[PDB]
Amino acid sequence: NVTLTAVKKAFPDALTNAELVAMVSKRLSQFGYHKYNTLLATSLCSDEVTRPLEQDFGEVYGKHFTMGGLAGFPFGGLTGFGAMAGHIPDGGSCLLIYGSHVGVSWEGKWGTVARRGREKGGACCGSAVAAAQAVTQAYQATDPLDAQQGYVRDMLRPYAATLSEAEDVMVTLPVSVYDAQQKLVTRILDEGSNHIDGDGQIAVVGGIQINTPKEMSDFFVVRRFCIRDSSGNMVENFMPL
Amino acid sequence: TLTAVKKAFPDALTNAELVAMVSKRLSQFGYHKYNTLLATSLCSDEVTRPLEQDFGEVYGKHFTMGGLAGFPFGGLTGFGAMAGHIPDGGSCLLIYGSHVGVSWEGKWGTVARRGREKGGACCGSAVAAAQAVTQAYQATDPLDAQQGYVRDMLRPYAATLSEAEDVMVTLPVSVYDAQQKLVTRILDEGSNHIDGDGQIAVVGGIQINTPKEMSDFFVVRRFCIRDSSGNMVENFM
Ligand SMILES: [Zn+2]
Ligand SMILES: [Zn+2]
Repeated sequence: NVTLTAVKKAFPDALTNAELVAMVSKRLSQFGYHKYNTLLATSLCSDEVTRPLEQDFGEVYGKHFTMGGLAGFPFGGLTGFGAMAGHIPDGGSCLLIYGSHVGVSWEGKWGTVARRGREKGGACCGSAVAAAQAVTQAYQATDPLDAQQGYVRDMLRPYAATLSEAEDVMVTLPVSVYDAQQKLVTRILDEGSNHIDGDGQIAVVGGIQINTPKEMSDFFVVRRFCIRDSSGNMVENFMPL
Repeated sequence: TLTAVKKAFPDALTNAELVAMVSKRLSQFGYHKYNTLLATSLCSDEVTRPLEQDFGEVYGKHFTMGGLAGFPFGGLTGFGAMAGHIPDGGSCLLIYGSHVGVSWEGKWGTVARRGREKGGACCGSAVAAAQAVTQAYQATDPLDAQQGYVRDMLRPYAATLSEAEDVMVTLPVSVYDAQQKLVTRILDEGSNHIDGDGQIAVVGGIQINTPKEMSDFFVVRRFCIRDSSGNMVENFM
């Protein structure tokens, strides 16, 4: 269909949720990640359409720790990571799944997707799109109440030039949000490596979550898939797929 | 464990009791599965997930507003986003709360965790924030911003926490009070995003996390309905 063709034109390497979970769990099983000894953590957007990915991994690794917030940034931060690390089964490891997301419609249009019970779905990712509008308009001019969305604007500001010049800003936006996210994730992992001990590891899957209409499988574009030791050193890199 | 729970919180409900009671009441006000968006503000901690799953079985996939210690860190933008996802002519149901672990031995502030000899603190975030604000009291950047906000919101409770006979049973009550103030502010400020006959139903309280082979509990402190104007239409407490 139009939607699937659109998805694979923008991201030829995109996997279905089912393909992703099968691939990740199979690979990690060879490195001793099983259900009993793995704590799943996610950093995905607040938006309810991102839940299926959490459910799909949760079927394999159980109830997850949530690090995310608006646009999928790991707002739980250093304290959240340390808390999570203190929950890892003894002698076990963590698996962190993070990413931006974007909707694609029945017409193959990016930045929006039909939502249950609504005639108009609005923006997807709403947070990222609003932040994009704010930073690009500021550019083209060449308190916890709302603090998170403030941070999203802050982290997207370096991409303002990139966004304004983009052929399709709605495909470029989630790529930019992912790049901003992966930098923050790296920093948290570097700062929090003290919380992982001995042969404990952290496996990381990062990329772009693609939300399609409910009658269709969602997709995920993997950009990072690797394993880090307790010292913070990369031990395995599974990219490219 | 159960004795300890009812000792401190005599009105505690099991998760099952809670979901049955809430869904039964809201069905009388036209809340069903197709026309309700569920939103939660619960702690990041993986032990709070069962409550979301139990409500999720009734109302579907949920919007998350929460963060460390269960504070609605999604804030105004998060609420507005969520409101724009509500089924046409429908409503939202927001479930929020602090949480606390209680152990096999009936000790507050900790609960055995899957695969671990030692469970550590529960709520971890809240306990660490309580330590920081009490010690600072008794002395009469997104990287870690969220925990900074938890400390900020707990600071008014410093005296209460320092004078508590058991700070671990008192802490989730203070955190709930801090949360309910922020939730009310968000709902007041974001009232514009609810239109027409649309409503916001709110359930707030203290989530009690017990060992895995035991039902979790919830202490309801708030259960009410708000209209699109932000006025309270029903109070079930
Ligand atoms: Zn989003
Ligand atoms: Zn907690």
